[PDB]
Amino acid sequence: ARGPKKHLKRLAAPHHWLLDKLSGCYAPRPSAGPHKLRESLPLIVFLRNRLKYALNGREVKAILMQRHVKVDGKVRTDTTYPAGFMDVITLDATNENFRLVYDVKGRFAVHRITDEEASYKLGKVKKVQLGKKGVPYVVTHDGRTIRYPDPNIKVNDTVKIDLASGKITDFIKFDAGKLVYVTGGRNLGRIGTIVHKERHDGGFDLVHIKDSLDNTFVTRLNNVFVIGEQGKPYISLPKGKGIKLSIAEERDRRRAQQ
Amino acid sequence: ELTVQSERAFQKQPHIFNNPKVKTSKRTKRWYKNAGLGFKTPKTAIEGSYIDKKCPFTGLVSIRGKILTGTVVSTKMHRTIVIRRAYLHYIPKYNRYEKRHKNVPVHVSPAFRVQVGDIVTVGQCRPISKTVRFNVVKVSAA
Amino acid sequence: MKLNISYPVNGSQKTFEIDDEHRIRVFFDKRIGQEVDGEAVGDEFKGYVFKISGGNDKQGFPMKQGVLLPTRIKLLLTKNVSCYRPRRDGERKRKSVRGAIVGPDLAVLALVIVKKGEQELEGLTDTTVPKRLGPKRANNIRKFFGLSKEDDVRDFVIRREVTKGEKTYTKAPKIQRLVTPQRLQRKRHQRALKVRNAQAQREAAAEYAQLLAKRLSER
Amino acid sequence: GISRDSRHKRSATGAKRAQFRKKRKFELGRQPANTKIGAKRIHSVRTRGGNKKYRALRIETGNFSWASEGISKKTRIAGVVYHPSNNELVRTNTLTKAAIVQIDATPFRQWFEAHYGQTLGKAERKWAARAASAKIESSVESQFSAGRLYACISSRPGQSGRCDGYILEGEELAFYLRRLTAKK
RNA sequence: GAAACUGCGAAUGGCUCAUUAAAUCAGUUAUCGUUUAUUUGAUAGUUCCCUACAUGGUAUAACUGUGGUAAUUCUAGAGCUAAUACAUGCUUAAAAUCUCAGAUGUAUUUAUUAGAUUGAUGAUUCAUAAUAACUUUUCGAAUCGCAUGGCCUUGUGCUGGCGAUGGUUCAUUCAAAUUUCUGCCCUAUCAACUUUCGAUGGUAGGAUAGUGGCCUACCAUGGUUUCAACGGGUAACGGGGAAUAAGGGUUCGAUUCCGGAGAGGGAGCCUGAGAAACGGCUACCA
RNA sequence: UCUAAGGGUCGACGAUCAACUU
Ligand SMILES: [Mg+2]
Ligand SMILES: [Mg+2]
Ligand SMILES: [Mg+2]
Ligand SMILES: [Mg+2]
Ligand SMILES: [Mg+2]
Ligand SMILES: [Mg+2]
Ligand SMILES: [Mg+2]
Ligand SMILES: [Mg+2]
Ligand SMILES: [Mg+2]
Ligand SMILES: [Mg+2]
Ligand SMILES: [Mg+2]
Ligand SMILES: [Mg+2]
Ligand SMILES: [Mg+2]
Repeated sequence: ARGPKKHLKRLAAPHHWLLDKLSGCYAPRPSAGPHKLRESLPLIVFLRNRLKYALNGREVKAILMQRHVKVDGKVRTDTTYPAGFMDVITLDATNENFRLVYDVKGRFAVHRITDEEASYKLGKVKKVQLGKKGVPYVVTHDGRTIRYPDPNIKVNDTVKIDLASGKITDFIKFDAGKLVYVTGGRNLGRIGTIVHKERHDGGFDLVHIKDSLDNTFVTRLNNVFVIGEQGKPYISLPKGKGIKLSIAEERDRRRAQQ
Repeated sequence: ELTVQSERAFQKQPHIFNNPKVKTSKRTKRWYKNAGLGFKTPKTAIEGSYIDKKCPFTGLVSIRGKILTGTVVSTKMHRTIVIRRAYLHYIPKYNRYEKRHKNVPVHVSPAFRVQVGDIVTVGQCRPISKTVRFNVVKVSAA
Repeated sequence: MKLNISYPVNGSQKTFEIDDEHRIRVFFDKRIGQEVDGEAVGDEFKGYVFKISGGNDKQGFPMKQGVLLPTRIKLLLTKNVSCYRPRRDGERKRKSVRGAIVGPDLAVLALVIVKKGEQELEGLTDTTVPKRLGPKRANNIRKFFGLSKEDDVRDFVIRREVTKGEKTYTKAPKIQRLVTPQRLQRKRHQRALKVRNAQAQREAAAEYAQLLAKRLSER
Repeated sequence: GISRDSRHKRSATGAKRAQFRKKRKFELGRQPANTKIGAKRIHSVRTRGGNKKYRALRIETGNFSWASEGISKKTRIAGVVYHPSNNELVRTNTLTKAAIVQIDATPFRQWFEAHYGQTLGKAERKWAARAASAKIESSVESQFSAGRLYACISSRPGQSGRCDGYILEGEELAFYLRRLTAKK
């Protein structure tokens, strides 16, 4: 329709932003950036709806233009910067670091972390490709290209990214029995261990995941993110650890507060 | 194909050079590929002399979309057939089905020999004509 | 019938109202750049050769530099042409312009003095205007005031005194392309960043080759 | 302008299609180059994405490769002798991909002499190293006595502005020689 | 800090439903069939056939003064004036192999080679590298801000920050364009339709960002159809949805969201990454 | 000024010969 759209009408925004319906006609359209339009979370949304620090978008940009907010080590003064999964949002005024991770309901949970582990971040290797001059490189889930990767880093593996030098410190290899986050689909926000991978040449790769409670759910390889081995996640998990209690036991946990 | 060089242009695979300096054995170096998805490259494709830049094994086209099966209803075109794809369509109000069909024009490589009947397997390729988006990959002459 | 005559030498111009046909027929059928002299046009001007460049007709349409017609016609005008200023990038408009060859239709001609024959006109040499702006670029000031390269040209830049509030703080123009240690530091920073990056890439490639030649030793 | 859309070009059932969506700029075609010979004249076309194409009109020199010794000398195109798509292109000497042209062959003879030193068409022992196994063919050298080498265009002059190509060799050359001794 | 040049935007939005019945659209696919401003990340020691301690006006605006027209967001004539506008143009050894001292970055075009069993894919003539050449030259900052620091031949020294803007290529994102499969209401008082004038396919070319009868040349005689083609009607934009509803259904959906199309009717095109744009232009009709 | 197609005789082609119609 003659070009790229610059508006995002409310009720067209991604639902996991928990945006109010009758606030205005429009939502913050995620600018082009590292992750995606749908799988992103704008800094305005995370500053005005997930922490209530700012009250308006004006106040969000006021917070942003004095270099308070910081996404993955850099300033990111963009009001609608598309921060996403495994991103580190550190603010030095009110010094605290968050890691954008998915709760078990499928929203971007507010997950405070410490500087000693916010130093780095994780990245799912989107592709391994030889660049110009025969220099190998890896592309990660957040759109990062890292040259001279370990010759044993393949697709669907995860790499620990320094986030200050932007290099690969370690890498977890996709295989049966490693801890995986689910970053899309019905089970978006669950954590489990890889049990089996169905190949489906041509079609879509499927993976069967068994959470701590021995629940076994299958999902597409596109949205599973290796985060370490069982019991040793290379990152800190949010308050729920992706267990996916049913509504009955959720109501039970709720009524356990009398 | 009955004097394969039957066109006004010289028919040849691109960038497949038969060097008249080196005294190789075949002298007719022939490129082929494995189409993938477990479709075996036929020996007619391996050893023939046809060119067929639209062949899925020796041509420049890839099979990367849907894999369909159909019944050949016409072989009257050159290197192109029409496959019939019968199915049943559900009408919910009557909780019943009706027979429907869709003809699909498919490019058939000279590697295969296909007649009326001959249930074939076809794989999606890039549009190689106004109506053709599929290449025969398994003849299965039933 | 008017004559906008301009003296580019030292800067001047003025308008005449030539209301007789006999003394203005010297312009008829001349298009651009002819030796129409003062003695040929009128008694006042004499020995003045007029470069006849442009003018406007009745109804106000300007002349077109190379149309070579005695009437006015419509042309699709573009960015880098006269008689039209594009209101938008890529805009073109069909505007009626008047031809290049002079005739009676012209309400006003535009002439450029290129030769001085006899007694000066009172708005031709006596009253003159200064050049509104001095040069701005460093090499432009050098080329103006004759000083060579190694002459430290930041001193006699033409200035201007503003008799406004009895303070008259001179507004000297900024000069561009000036050789300055700020620009030299920028150049050094860039030419050092380049070599630093090249060395970093070279050592990264060396260590990756070391890793390859180590993990190839397993056989 | 010219449109490459399929909203015209009635459907496979033969039905005439109703019109919607007035012609779109992303479906435009353009005029053929019809590249001629001589006095190079290349025009830059602005294409989608800010890119540039080069319409070759009246091209005089092309880069042709022997492909047997891998030289790729730059030479002059004499004329078009065969075109599989239109004899009118041969008649008009319109330079076009897959056109069979004739090239000067003088740079190729000079390279053959500076390389093999073996009197093709009429630092000491490099000619010895490039040993007696230098017989090229019985059809690629008989053309050197006339100084015209049969070649096939491989670039697209209307697209890339260049008229590069390769010298005919082997069964390709035999095919085109049969065609030429028929149609000539 | 007006004005102006430059840059970016004005292709989003908002409106409307006229067209449109395999068309749109819906769900589902593909690009190993392409373009992609911007964002994000990575990436460029190789440039020269008497300036680099910085090249030109070949350049001009705003501005100054002279005007025409009744009138326009009309402009002529004359005098300056800059750039991240325009056009040119060097500094970086060392390392480095081939050719008979020179060439060896990247970009374009062609041909050949490897790309195994020395990376990837289900799969490639893929990524990538190499060779030989080729280019109406592409890029390889002649740009800007705030601080000024360290060493020192104490000078116009040598160095060195944090940035901004720009720039080649790749990847990413926002996109775009094509695209697989299946699904549209009434009508046979529409049963044959398409095919010279492209209809279906083949070869080759042209054109396109790219596939493709998209167009052209030559050739073949095909392609759709009672499982309803083709034609006609729609007071038909499609869908999400709405009304009513035991169950099944019937009817509606111009309209808050998604997709499409249009800006009086057509057509053509400039700019631009992106428009066949209409609060842009050009022409015809009313 | 060309292009294409449409033949005879003789031994998938070769040699030779010939007239117009499109
Ligand atoms: Mg819109
Ligand atoms: Mg390639
Ligand atoms: Mg083609
Ligand atoms: Mg309806
Ligand atoms: Mg309607
Ligand atoms: Mg509707
Ligand atoms: Mg209506
Ligand atoms: Mg809408
Ligand atoms: Mg429109
Ligand atoms: Mg109206
Ligand atoms: Mg329009
Ligand atoms: Mg309006
Ligand atoms: Mg508009």
